[PDB]
Amino acid sequence: GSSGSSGPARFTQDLKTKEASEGATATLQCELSKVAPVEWKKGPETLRDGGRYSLKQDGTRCELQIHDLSVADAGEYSCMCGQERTSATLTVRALPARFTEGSGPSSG
Repeated sequence: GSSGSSGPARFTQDLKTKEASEGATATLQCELSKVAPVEWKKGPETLRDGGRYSLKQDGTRCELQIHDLSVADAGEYSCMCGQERTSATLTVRALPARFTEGSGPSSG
């Protein structure tokens, strides 16, 4: 086919996310047509590596991380790469209101 020809990188594998609990750390994975600089986004605003966000680029793949997860973080993370773009709704489980008491083992 056609390979030897300059051009922008386009997503190949729809970006996906995982479901973690509050305080935990999420991990999103996404593939690309080729090694190209992308930019993660959490809405009408732009994000960046450093602070409370970790974005690693493994060749044609990008692994995003969100330390200290939260119920307010659960939204829609979009990633812009060249001309194409994708998004994935992150799942954040809210902590349990109360801590189950449990039960005691019966006796003979």
